Amino acid sequence: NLTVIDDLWSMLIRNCVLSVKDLQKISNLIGADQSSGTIEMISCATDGKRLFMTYLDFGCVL
Amino acid sequence: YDSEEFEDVTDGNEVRNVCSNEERKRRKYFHMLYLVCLMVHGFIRNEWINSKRLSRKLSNLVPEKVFELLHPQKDEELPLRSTRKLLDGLKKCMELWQKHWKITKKYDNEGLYMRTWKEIEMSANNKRKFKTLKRSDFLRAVSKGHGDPDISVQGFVAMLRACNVNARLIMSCQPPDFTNMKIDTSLNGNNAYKDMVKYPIFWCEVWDKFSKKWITVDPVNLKTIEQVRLHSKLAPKGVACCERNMLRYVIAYDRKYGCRDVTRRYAQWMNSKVRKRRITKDDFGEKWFRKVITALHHRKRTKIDDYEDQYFFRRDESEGIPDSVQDLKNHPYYVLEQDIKQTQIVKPGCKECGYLKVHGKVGKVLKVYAKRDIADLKSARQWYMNGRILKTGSRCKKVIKRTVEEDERLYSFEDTELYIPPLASASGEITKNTFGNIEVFAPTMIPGNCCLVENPVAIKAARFLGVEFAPAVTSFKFERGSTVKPVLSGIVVAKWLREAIETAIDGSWNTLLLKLRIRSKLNS
Amino acid sequence: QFLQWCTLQPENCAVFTSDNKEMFQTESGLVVSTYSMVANTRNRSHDSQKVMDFLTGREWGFIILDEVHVVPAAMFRRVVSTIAAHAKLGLTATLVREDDKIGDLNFLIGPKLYEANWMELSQKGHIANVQCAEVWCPMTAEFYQEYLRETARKRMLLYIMNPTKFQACQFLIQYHERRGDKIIVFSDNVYALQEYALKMGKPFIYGSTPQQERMNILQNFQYNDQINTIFLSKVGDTSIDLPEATCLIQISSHYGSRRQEAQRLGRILRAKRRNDEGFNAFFYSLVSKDTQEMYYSTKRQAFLVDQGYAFKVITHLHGMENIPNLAYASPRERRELLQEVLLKNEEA
Amino acid sequence: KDNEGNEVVPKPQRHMFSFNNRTVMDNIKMTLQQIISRYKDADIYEEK
DNA sequence: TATCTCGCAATTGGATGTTGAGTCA
DNA sequence: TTGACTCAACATCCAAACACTGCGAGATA
Ligand SMILES: [Ca+2]
Ligand SMILES: [Ca+2]
Repeated sequence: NLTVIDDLWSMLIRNCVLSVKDLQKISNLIGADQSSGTIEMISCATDGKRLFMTYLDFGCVL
Repeated sequence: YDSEEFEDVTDGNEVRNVCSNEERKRRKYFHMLYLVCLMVHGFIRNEWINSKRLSRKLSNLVPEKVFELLHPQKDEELPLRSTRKLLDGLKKCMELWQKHWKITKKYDNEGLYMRTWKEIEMSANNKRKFKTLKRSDFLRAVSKGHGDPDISVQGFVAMLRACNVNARLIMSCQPPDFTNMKIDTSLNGNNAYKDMVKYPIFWCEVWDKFSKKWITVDPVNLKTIEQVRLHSKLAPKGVACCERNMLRYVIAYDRKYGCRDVTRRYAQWMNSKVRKRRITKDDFGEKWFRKVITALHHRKRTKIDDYEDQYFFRRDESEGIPDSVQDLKNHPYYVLEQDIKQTQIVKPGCKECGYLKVHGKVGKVLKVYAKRDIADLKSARQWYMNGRILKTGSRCKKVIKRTVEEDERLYSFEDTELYIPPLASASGEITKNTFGNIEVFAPTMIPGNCCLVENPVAIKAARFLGVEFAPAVTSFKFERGSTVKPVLSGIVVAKWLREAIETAIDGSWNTLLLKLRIRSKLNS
Repeated sequence: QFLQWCTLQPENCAVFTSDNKEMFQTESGLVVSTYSMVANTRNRSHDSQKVMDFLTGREWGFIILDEVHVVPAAMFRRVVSTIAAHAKLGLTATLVREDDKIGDLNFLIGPKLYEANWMELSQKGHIANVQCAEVWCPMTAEFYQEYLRETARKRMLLYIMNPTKFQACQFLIQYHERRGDKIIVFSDNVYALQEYALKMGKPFIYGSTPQQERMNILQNFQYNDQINTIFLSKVGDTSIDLPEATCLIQISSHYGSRRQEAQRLGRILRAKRRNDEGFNAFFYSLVSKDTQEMYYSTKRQAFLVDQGYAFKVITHLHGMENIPNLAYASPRERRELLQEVLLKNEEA
Repeated sequence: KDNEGNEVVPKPQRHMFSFNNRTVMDNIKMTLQQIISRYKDADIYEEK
């Protein structure tokens, strides 16, 4: 459901756009030795090019 | 610039011994590297020797009569007569090779004889112009008959191959001696060259199909042909000569780009003396050398290899026990009674396999045992450290002291059993020792339905997932003051949780999101 | 710091802590002890009790004391009665102390003989003329309205992180290297310290740093001349004071401990002695305007007037406008520092 | 100096002579080197 | 008188092998 | 010309688990 998807998309610490720092926080905490230049997923996720991932782009990545 | 061109012309008048361990390791590495390079040189030179352009020229050096002698008719009644004719051909080939070469050059600097560590150290100090030798140069030199003894013998092998005889190039590889731990490694200048060239680095082997043996041929230096049984005229003898010619890697290259370690033929004491001076003296160097050979051995095994291996096996059988105590230190097959470790026993029913007359004491004799007859024992704890427990009603074979003393019992491998740890529960719960850890010193010690995940954060991960695990004590760190410490290098979890854990330690978008989804369905 | 420079061999002076177990009741020679081990509630192990038993056993003919005022005199009197010594000694630090009870520790030990006349000591050549200065760096309108919206500690994160402070720090860093003077910066915050220590290329000694990397910088500071600007937290000042570096820069300052910063700054100036003709020991404080830290830093300079040290005010030195190497001078870097500080306030 | 004011000896002072005849070059070279040797003798005398 | 900080408490080794130098028979 | 000694200075192998946080010093608006 939409509620479930927003919850999945609302599992961070802001609630505003997924920022690089937010993705980094998640990837760092789940164990991920990822370079600052290892955005990859999030980087490619950026459809409109604003350097972040909004709800619609998150949905499309999933 | 101006002093570089215009030379200053003036009249300036003027009236223990063991290196560090770092040098030890540097010498071992440099020894390996150098050996490999030499063996590759022998391979490539053997290629050059196979050159067709050369063989069509050298073929014309061998009269028909001699070709027939090199390929005698098979003699049924008495194959030896054929061997005879073969040897006569090889001799005549050797004679006409002297006619062919004429000019022999001296080695510019020790040729490929062994160099000292000091020499290698100072070689980097001063650069030198080197006239390059390309394949074409080699061919031209061999055809004109001009060059040092190595190029000479190489040409000879090429001639024999031109005449379709199965002739090997033999190279006694002389890397620097990694056993020589001296700092100052100076050599006696008296008759240095003559002693260096007393025995050759390259020679030839020819297969005799009638007697089924390799015949040794040195047509340049010793100018002889021999059928080596136990003794070879080509192994260097005398302390002087063995300072630049230490026989330990005699390598054979054949028509078909084969590469075989043939030292056994030329070394009387392969197993006792030479082994000490070879990189193969320990398991790692053994595997390393086998890897190099294989890398240079570009053909399938033949029946000849089988024959030569039988020859080597007989040479091994008949080398026997060495004449001296030193040569039995770390011998691959034998041990002196007095060298049996406190933690070893003679296998039941076995005894000595020979004796040693001790040089220096009248009638003094030492008992020599085959190593195959010595069994290694360990205590119960030591076996647990190898993932083994004792069988029911096992009796110990030896009792030995320790420190504050203590009587430790020792058991044989046959008295021990493979330890099987209890399985994890359905939920994946591991059963752990008194400290709350699982001891995992051997793969055997992992539960059948579990896996070991080794990672600095595998614990933080398993705790974070709230899943069932057990910290893994994989070894013991020995540290300052007086106290041992367990090394908790990771986690034992059930198998079905491996990837969950790996995600936890490891963490695309979907993976990161799903782990978030799990973390939340788990916390609350 | 001194007793091996002094003639003392610590082979006999076993140090007892009730944790640093040492040789008691077997020390062939004199011992060095502490009030916490000698008589305090911090009797974690019976090593202290055994040391006291041995002290009772041997009639210790003399006692050396350092800063007993802090420790209450009750334990002092208890151990005086317990040990029954022959003589003692008080190396006091303050004229009036909390241990001036009815039974004065003077008549417990002895009369006064010398007074630590700091006007006699602090003027003949050791401090090399303290020059207390406070660099009045400007602040910004984006960090001020965000400063007023924060309170209860999470507000000092906007005060310390200022773009003009990096322009005043890299200017005073390049100013001291032209005069051939080493720099020994001090701070309070942990995080805000590593962010200013990593970008300037100045090794660091901070909390929970391994000692193999801690002593390597001291070998690159006392021998190598390439490291003339070190960054120390609170560990490298309460453990070893350096007699070099005649230029000190204070950046991160905590409230309340302005007298503890005065005890730390005073121990550096007392360590710097060689009696030079100039010997100008410069002290700077990068205080931003209209912040709650500069008004507490005036209490720190007020303690220095009580010590007799002269304090001057430096608004800006005419030379920072000609340094192109000042980071966060461009407004783009000031907005990038604003976003890095806004992420720091979201993490704290 | 060394371009700042600290003394150095980057190169030693020397004279550049060009020769055209071989006998005269041999003679002048041998004479000059002999003079250099005698000079070493005299300076050895003087340094004592 | 309530509040933080923050220190503090809890000198691998000993047995065994390798190396080169030297001495002896 | 051989090797078995001894000497001394290293090198190298091998044994094999306690916890972790409370608690008083100074200082504090
Ligand atoms: Ca966000
Ligand atoms: Ca976007």
